[PDB]
Amino acid sequence: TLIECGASPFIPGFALKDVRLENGLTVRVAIGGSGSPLVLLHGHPQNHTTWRKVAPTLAQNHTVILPDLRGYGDSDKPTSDPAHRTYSKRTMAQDIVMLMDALGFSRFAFVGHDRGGRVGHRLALDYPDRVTCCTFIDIAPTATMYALTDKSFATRYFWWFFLIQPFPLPETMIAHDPAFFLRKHISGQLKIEGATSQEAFNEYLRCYQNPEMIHAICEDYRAAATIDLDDDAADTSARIRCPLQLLWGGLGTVGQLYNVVGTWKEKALNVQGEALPCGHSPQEECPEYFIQKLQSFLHSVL
Amino acid sequence: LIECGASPFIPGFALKDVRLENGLTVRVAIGGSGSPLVLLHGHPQNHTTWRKVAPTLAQNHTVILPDLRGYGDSDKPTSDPAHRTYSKRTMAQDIVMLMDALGFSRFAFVGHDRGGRVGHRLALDYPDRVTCCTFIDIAPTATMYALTDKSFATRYFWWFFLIQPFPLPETMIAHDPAFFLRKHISGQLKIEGATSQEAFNEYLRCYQNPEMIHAICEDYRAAATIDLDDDAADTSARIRCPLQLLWGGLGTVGQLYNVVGTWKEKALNVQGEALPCGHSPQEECPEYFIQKLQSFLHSVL
Ligand SMILES: [Ca+2]
Ligand SMILES: [Ca+2]
Ligand SMILES: [Ca+2]
Ligand SMILES: [Cl-]
Repeated sequence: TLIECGASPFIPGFALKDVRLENGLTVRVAIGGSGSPLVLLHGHPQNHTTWRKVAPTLAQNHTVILPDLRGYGDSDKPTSDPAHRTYSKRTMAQDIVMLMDALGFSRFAFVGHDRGGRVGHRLALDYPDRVTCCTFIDIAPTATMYALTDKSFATRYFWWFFLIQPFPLPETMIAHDPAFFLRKHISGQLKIEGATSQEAFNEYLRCYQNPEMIHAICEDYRAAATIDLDDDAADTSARIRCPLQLLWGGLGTVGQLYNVVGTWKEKALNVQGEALPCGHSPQEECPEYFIQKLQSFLHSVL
Repeated sequence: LIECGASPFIPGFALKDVRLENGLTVRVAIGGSGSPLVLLHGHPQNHTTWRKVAPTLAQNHTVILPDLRGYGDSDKPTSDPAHRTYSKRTMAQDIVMLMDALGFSRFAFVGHDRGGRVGHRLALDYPDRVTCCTFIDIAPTATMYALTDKSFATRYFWWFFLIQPFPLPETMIAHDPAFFLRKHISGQLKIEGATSQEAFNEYLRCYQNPEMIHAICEDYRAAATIDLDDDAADTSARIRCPLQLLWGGLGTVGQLYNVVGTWKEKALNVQGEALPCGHSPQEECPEYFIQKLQSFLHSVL
């Protein structure tokens, strides 16, 4: 089913909808434009408004679909399970093809940022015929990150060891001052004169202040250290079939620590990538440069 | 020395503030008679962690229980940007200075947690002053950071949280000091109830001071930075005095390393065993801790 929730107050030309999937979950989505389907999927601690600066341009040549991850934004936030399956990337990925089935699309182009990229990686493996191409933003594979855990990794990515502690520790810490934690996750990501306005920060905060999101976020991270790694090892011999593009911040953390394109070679057939003049979020920090790079890739995929 | 009255938790012991040569003042509990035996606590306790074993040990020794700088009721001086102020070299200097001021020469040493990391540096910087060492539930700092892997960073996540740049961890702990103390103590102990509510209350009295929370962080930052430099600068050196390792079979350090093995690479004369407890045998299984320490001190002294 589709319920219409008015126009997007943040992204001109896009309509907000609540879509009920066959797995009984309801997701919040913003849709705009016309043409071949393009899904842009946000990460943590954002929601789909992270695409507000690029989405309208992209909508000129595509039907742009901006979902809120389960547990995030305004999508449902189901209570979880002890193995964290409910927030595994496999379940998240399944949410994405079921949404597409519900909007009537068959094959689609996919772009994913932060958590959204991890969902995408699993999406491209579980449903290789559905995805025409992939663009993963500012991430190296989940299994690779944890496998290379060293003093330096654990220091620079300390949340990857804090957000995974057993319930309710991280949930309790964050709840002490949600805005403070959000600032760390956002001002650490940018650090280049105001890529996130007070209005956009308030919108992300509005969502982040819901303890149900706080918990989903921790379950997502817990899954990434457990069930997601089980799933990723079970089919480690498999490779992403569609063309893959990596876009990452030359001044972000992952770009300063690893050869980004190099981390995706064993995981995919045809790969390519480049560093952008920003930190963690090129769609917010250097939108115009981001669009150009995404357009070239999308239009090159036959 | 300035008398502060009888200890309210350790029968027969007196509390004192002692002013060292480096201008610092440390709180110390002293009881007993005989040769000096230093027992140095770690994080997030104070010298009261030794309340269960100290009076028994006081029968044959003059037992000295300092609060590390930055902890308990000792001074908590302003730190420096390199973290040298809370480095294990400096902390060790406080100890030898404390002994000079109490008039003692050579002494026996025991260190738990941060206290044992201090003793490591102590035996290396002042080999003549130490008759013997016992380190409790610790593998050397350099070995721990070097073997950093997923389960380690997960099990000992605070080694990556307390070292985040100022003022992040401090701000987070300040939101609810008692909550974060409780999680530490719960994660340390395996023998449930080894830290009574009264004992916990005494640790909380000190931990809720923001000056203590900052110093704790500085201490961990030292261990991730300047401490490792010192350890590399004399990597060929080895502890000469007899070394004993007592750790908890049921805890993290016990399950991740060959404890005795990690120390053989740092010392000439090494022994030790796992006790049926978590991180703090002096509180979780006092009788077996006393028995084990006494045989070592007797076989050596
Ligand atoms: Ca593989
Ligand atoms: Ca005390
Ligand atoms: Ca416990
Ligand atoms: Cl991520």
